[PDB]
Amino acid sequence: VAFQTVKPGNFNKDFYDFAVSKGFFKEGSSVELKHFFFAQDGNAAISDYDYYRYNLPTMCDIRQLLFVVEVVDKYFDCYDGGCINANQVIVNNLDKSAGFPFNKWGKARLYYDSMSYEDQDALFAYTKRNVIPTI
RNA sequence: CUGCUCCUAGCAUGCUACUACCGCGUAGCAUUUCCCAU
Repeated sequence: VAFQTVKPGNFNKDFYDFAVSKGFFKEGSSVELKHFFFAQDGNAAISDYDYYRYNLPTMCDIRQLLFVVEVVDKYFDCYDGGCINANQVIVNNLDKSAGFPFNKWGKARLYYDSMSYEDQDALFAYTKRNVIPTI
């Protein structure tokens, strides 16, 4: 089992000297430090995942829920959506990660380039008729 | 991961201005040559 940790930050003295020279950080002044790089020990990833225990099953009054969703639909009446093709897509910052499988071999740019437009069109059409669980 | 902004570099396009040459087109001015047999 892995045990991930978060190492502290790095200090930058010369700015601190330049600031304290101009009369800063004196006692009683209405300004100080309340933002730091907090350190994290070992078993912290699990103890953070444990906060999901606050999710509980819950019913909702179906009648007023239907009415409220009707009104909220009435809110969003000034836009437009629809299916597009792989050519019309726009992607920003492709050089970033991609999941559990696939994070070992390049980044999203690799898979984006490696597949033609017909590959993406077929993949999109496939999901409209199946279910693909992921991690 | 989405949105916003800065900066830099490159490209490409569009548009504007300037410079040169060209030819055209027009106008003006002026000249140079001047012709013969089967």
